[PDB]
Amino acid sequence: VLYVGSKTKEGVVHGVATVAEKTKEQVTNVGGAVVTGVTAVAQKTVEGAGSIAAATGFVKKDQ
Amino acid sequence: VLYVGSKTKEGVVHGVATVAEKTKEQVTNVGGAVVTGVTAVAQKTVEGAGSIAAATGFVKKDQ
Amino acid sequence: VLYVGSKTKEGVVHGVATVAEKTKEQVTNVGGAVVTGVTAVAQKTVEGAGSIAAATGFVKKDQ
Amino acid sequence: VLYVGSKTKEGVVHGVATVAEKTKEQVTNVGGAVVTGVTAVAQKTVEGAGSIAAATGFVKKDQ
Amino acid sequence: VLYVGSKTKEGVVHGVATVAEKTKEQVTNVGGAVVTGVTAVAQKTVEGAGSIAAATGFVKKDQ
Amino acid sequence: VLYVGSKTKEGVVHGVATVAEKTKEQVTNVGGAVVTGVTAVAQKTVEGAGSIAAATGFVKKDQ
Amino acid sequence: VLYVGSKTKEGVVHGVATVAEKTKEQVTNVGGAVVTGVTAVAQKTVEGAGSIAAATGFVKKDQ
Amino acid sequence: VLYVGSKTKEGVVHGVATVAEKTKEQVTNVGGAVVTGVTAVAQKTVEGAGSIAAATGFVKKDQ
Amino acid sequence: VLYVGSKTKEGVVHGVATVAEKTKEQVTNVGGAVVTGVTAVAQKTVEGAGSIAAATGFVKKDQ
Amino acid sequence: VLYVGSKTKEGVVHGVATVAEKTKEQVTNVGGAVVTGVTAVAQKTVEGAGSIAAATGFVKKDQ
Amino acid sequence: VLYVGSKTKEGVVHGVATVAEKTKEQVTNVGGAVVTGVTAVAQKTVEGAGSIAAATGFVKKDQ
Amino acid sequence: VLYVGSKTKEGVVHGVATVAEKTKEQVTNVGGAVVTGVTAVAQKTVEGAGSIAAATGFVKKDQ
Repeated sequence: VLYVGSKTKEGVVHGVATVAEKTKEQVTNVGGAVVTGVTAVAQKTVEGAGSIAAATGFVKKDQ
Repeated sequence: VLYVGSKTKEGVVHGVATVAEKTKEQVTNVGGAVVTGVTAVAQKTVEGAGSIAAATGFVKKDQ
Repeated sequence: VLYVGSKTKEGVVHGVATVAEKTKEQVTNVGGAVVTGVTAVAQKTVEGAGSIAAATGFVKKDQ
Repeated sequence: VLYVGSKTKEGVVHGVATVAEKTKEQVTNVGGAVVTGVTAVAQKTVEGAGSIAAATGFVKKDQ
Repeated sequence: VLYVGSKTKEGVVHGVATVAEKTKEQVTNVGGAVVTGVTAVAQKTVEGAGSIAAATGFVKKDQ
Repeated sequence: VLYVGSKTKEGVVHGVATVAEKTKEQVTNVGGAVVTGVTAVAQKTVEGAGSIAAATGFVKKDQ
Repeated sequence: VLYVGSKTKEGVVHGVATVAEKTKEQVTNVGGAVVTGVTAVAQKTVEGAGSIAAATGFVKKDQ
Repeated sequence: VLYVGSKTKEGVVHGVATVAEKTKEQVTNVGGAVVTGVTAVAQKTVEGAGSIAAATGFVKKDQ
Repeated sequence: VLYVGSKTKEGVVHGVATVAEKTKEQVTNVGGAVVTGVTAVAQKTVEGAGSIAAATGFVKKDQ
Repeated sequence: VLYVGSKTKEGVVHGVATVAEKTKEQVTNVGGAVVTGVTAVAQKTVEGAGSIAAATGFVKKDQ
Repeated sequence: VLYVGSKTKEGVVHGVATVAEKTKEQVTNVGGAVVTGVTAVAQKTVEGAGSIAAATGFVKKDQ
Repeated sequence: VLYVGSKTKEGVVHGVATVAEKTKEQVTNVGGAVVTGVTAVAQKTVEGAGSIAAATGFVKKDQ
């Protein structure tokens, strides 16, 4: 009768409606990174890092 | 009868309606990183970092 | 009667409706990386990193 | 009566409807990597990294 | 009565409907790698890495 | 009455309907690798890496 | 160049989002007529009568 | 160049999102007529009568 | 160049998303007529009457 | 160049997504007539009457 | 160059996705007539009457 | 160059996806007539009446 995990609900998306009417959508980049329009996204992570809609232009490194 | 996790609900999105009417949407970048329009996004993270809509132009490093 | 995992529901997406009417969608990049429009995406990760809609333009490395 | 895994439901997508009416969709890149439009994607990972909609333009390495 | 795996359901996609009406879809790249339109994709991975819709333009290596 | 694997269901896709009406679909690349349109794909992997819809343009190696 | 009907837009509903969270909805009548909850309703009528959400309990007639 | 019907748009519904979460919905009538919950309804009528969500309990007639 | 019907769009429904999560829906009537939940309904009528969601309990007639 | 019917679009439904999760749906009537849940219904009628979701309990007639 | 029927599109349904998850659906009537769940229905009628989802319990007649 | 029927498209259904997961569906009537679940139905009628999903319990007649 310990009930450590008796009911959990974590990282959950439910019941989403979405309408997008777009007469002209233009995404043109140079040298860069564009993220457009994610919907109903739901992750869980135990012991780690999570970047859902991430966008980097440059990543460098030295000694 | 300890009930450590008797009911949890954490990091949850539910019941979302969204309408977007866009006659012209133009996203044109150079050298950079644009994040546009995330919806109904729900993560959980145990022992880590989470940047949902992140955008960097430059990341460098030295000794 | 320990009930360690009596009921879990984690990293779940359910019940999503999506309508997209797009008369012209143009994604033309040079040198870069564009992520467009993910929907109803749900992962779980134990001991690791998860970037769902990630986009990088440059990744470098030195000593 | 330990019930370690009595009921789990993790990394699950269910009940998704999607309509996309696109009169013209043009994705033309040079040198780069474009990810367009994933839907109803659901992974699980034990001890590893998962990038669902990832896109890189350049990956380098040195000593 | 240990019940280690009494009921699990993990990495599952069920009940997806998708309609795509596309009068003209053109994907022409040079030097690069484009991923378009995956649907109802569901993997599981024990002790490994899984990138479902991944796209790289360049992968290099040095000493 | 140990029940280590009493019921598992992992990496499963079931109940998918998909309609695609495409008046003109043109995928012409040079030097690169395009993945278009996978549907109802479900793998499992014990002790290994799985990239379902992967696409690389260049893979190199040095000492 | 008369332009009798150059542009009309009449009886039009567009761009509506609605969320209803109802823990208990009970409609029990005797002898009568209940109309509950219409949304995004738009008619036009030339030479006639239109009652959109109408409800009558009794209608009689004599000589 | 008379342009009697150059552009008309009449009796039109477009771009509607609706979410309804109802834990218990009970409609039990005797002798009567209940209309519940119409959505995105759009008619046109030339020379006639239109009652979209109508509900009558009794209709009688005499000489 | 008369253009009597140059462009008409009348009685049209387009772009509707709807999510209904109902844990218990009970409709039990005696002697009567219940209409529940129509969606995305669009008629046109030239020279006649149109009742889309109509419900009558009794209809009588005499001399 | 009269153009009586140059472009008409009338009585049309297009682009509808619908998700219904119903744990228990019970419709039990006596003596009556229940209409439940029509979706994406679109008729046209020239010189006549159209009742799309109609429901009557009693219809009588005399001299 | 009269163009009486140059382009018509009337009574048309196109692009519909529908998901219905129903754990228990019970329709038990006595003496009556129940219509449940029509989808993507589109008729045209010239000189006549059309009742798509109609339901009557009693129809009588006298002199 | 009269073009009476230059292009017509009337009474047409195209591009429909439908998923129905039903753990228990029970339709048991006495004395009556139940219509359940028609999909993608499209008729045309010139000079006549069309009732697509019709259901009557009793039809009588007198002098």
